[PDB]
Amino acid sequence: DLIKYTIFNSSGIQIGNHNYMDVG
Amino acid sequence: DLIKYTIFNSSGIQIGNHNYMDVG
Amino acid sequence: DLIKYTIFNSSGIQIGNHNYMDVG
Amino acid sequence: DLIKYTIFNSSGIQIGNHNYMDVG
Amino acid sequence: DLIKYTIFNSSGIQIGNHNYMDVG
Repeated sequence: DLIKYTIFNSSGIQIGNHNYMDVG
Repeated sequence: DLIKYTIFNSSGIQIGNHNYMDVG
Repeated sequence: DLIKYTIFNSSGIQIGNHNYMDVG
Repeated sequence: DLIKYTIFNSSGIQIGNHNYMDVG
Repeated sequence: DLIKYTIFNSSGIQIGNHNYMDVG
């Protein structure tokens, strides 16, 4: 119900449900 | 119900539901 | 019901539902 | 019901429902 | 119900449910 995220200086952020993401 | 995100300096941000995203 | 996002300096932002986005 | 977004300096912003967008 | 994350300086962040993400 409550989603909070704090990310500083990063890459390839996968924060979801049933998500597909490849890095290359 | 409540979605909050704080991201500084990043790439390839996948924050969703049933999303498809490839980086390359 | 409530969607809030704060992103500074980024690329390839996929924040949605059932979205398709490839970066390359 | 309430959608709020704050993005500074970015590209390829996909923030919608059932959207299709490829970057290349 | 309540998800909170604090990550500084990182890459390949996989914080979701039933997500698929490979780094290479």
